[PDB]
Amino acid sequence: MALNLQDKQAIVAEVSEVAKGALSAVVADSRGVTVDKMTELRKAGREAGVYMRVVRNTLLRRAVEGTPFECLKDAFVGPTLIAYSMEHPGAAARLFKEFAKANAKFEVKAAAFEGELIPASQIDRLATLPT
Amino acid sequence: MLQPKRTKFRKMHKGRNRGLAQGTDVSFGSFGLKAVGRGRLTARQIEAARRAMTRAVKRQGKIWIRVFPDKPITEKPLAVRMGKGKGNVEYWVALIQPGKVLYEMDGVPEELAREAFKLAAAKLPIKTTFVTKTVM
Amino acid sequence: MFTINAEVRKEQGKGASRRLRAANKFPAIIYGGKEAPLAIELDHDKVMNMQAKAEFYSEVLTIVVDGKEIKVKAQDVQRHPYKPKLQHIDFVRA
Amino acid sequence: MKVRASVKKLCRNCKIVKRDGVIRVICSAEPKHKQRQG
Amino acid sequence: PLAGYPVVDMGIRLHFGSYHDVDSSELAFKLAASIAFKEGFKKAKLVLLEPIMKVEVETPEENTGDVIGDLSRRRGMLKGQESEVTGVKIHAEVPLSEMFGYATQLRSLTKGRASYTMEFLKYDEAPSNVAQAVIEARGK
Amino acid sequence: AKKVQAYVKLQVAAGMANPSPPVGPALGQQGVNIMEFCKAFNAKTDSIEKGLPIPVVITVYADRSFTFVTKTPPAAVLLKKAAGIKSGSGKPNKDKVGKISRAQLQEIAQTKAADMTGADIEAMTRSIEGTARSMGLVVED
RNA sequence: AGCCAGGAUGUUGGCUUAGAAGCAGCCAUCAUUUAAAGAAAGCGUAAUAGCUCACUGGUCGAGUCGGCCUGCGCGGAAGA
Ligand SMILES: [Mg+2]
Ligand SMILES: [Mg+2]
Ligand SMILES: [Mg+2]
Ligand SMILES: [Mg+2]
Ligand SMILES: [Zn+2]
Repeated sequence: MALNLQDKQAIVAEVSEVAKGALSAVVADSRGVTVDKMTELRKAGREAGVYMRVVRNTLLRRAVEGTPFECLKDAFVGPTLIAYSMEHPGAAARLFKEFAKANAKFEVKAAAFEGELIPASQIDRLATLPT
Repeated sequence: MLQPKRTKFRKMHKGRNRGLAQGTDVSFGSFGLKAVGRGRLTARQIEAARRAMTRAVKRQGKIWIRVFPDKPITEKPLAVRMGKGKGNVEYWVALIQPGKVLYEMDGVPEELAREAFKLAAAKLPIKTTFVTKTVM
Repeated sequence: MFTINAEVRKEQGKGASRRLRAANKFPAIIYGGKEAPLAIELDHDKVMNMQAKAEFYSEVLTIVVDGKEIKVKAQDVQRHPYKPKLQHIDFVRA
Repeated sequence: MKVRASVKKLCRNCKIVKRDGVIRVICSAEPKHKQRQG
Repeated sequence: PLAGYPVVDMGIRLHFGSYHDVDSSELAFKLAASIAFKEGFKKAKLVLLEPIMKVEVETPEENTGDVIGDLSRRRGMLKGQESEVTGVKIHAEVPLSEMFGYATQLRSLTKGRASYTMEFLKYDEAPSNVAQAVIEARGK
Repeated sequence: AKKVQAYVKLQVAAGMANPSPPVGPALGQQGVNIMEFCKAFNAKTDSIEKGLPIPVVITVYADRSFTFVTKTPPAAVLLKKAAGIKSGSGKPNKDKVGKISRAQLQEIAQTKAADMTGADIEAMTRSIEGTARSMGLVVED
């Protein structure tokens, strides 16, 4: 029911959590299991939290309208099924790790765990300091 | 079959069926079956439509028959010449004019009432339409 | 608050009313109050699409006739017997 | 088929067609829903 | 007691009675026993158990649905699911008035490549209009 | 290889292992025999459902073996054992539909938080609570 | 409109509990697990399987979807 104002509000509400936390996620719709994917996504939500944006509104123009306030590189259309795993607890949280692991298992593909980050240029994960 | 319990006179003149109807409004129930056409409805037809509505809609709900036969129609026997008195009464008919509400119903959803009245109208000779109450 | 546009009728009678209803207008009247009744003609399709609502009959209506609005309320409505068409609407002032 | 004088879509898979002027009902679900004349 | 057929599970208990303690004729007491049994049945209004036997059928694993559907169109119940290496074994409970010529129907629906055996399991209630027909054919 | 691969709901809930004779012979699709009837459920079907409702997933595998993560303690078992009256739907509104109690819900939340969890352990706890209340009637709790 | 996918692991339902089957009868029961769970569609509905009521996300670039009133038409419409 993505009406004009309803879709505008939903895009803003989805961008709010993503901008408040770490990078979001994506789950294309190619292949899922009856319980292997259902329980896997259930555990992904349990670890990530109750505010992950599993819904998909990643149309090109919709993103250019709502998401494109800052970091316009994410405004590019994610032409596939989208499910975002919010990650409040630090950068690239356990939800991000779960998406990275499920990129090659328990789902069709995680879109390489593309996400969105404020730097938008550090291809490496949040491991800048070796220590 | 509907019929007057008692009648002042056995036979009645044929008369005409001119004019529009006076029972034009949905009064008792919520929905109603208005008449778009004109003609006679015998007690058999009225009763057949009543079976139709009652069986179509659930047993729940209230049905009013806004029309009563109260008109003795006669037929001469077969193989009988003309004259020799008027024919004896055979059936009773309610004269209908455009706008007369025949049946009303209440306690039922819109679509189920529409279906029941469609099934009822399939049993009647005249054109009929579906109407609902209106404020005032 | 429903607003209707009406024009004062020129001819009144059976034939004139039939001509109005064929011409897609229809007659109506505004009586009551301290002045004499006013016979008007109304746009039938607009009046129907407006009066389908139940609030048309409890709310106060404003009929703009020859430039001046009249605050009125629908007292009675003559409906066509077997068609969705209104034949006449009575308006008591205020 | 059915040549009834009143032909209706008897299920979701029926389609109304107007071949040769005649109004037919053609069904890709099961063949009993084939009708001939409007 | 009903329609010339026997009974199971009844248990009798002579609790009271009267007599004279000189000559309690057994033959004369048999009339009392018969009348007591008749009044007892009349007050019981008990019903009939048809003969339902257990049928065990081995069939290929392609006509399983067809054979159990036939057994279900028949007023019969099923018991136990099994899958043989070379087929499937179904078990069912069916009346005796019914399944007359069941072998030919089984062969028809399984290409004559299925077998069945019978062992006459304990009975069950069955609504049949013939139970009263057989007894009311002779009036009262 | 494939988990179960044949979901035939003609298997007894808890109770005796492989209760096919009561379950019915209208479920011959599954390859359940004397080998897979009590391969694991015989020794792992006492600490989960002891006289309490718990449907069991066979999890038969095409790798010439039967092995998988079996279902955790059932909600139909926990809420039934902690309610006393296991009644429910069928007579949901006209009579008792079994007791749905915060005690049973909390027991399920605390015990079944290992495997059978959805969007959270507490989420599956609320699942069991809904399964208890949705039967048609709930006790004061 | 057309082309890429999803419907359970509390749930043989707590069940007319010998289930009547994650879509017989059934009560009604989001069941958080959501691009979704209705405890109900053709399938096998007595059962999985693979298409899948529904519904959505993606694909593609301008009309789209249906109801009401009315004008003229079509079928219904076979005889010596
Ligand atoms: Mg005149
Ligand atoms: Mg015609
Ligand atoms: Mg013609
Ligand atoms: Mg002909
Ligand atoms: Zn069809």
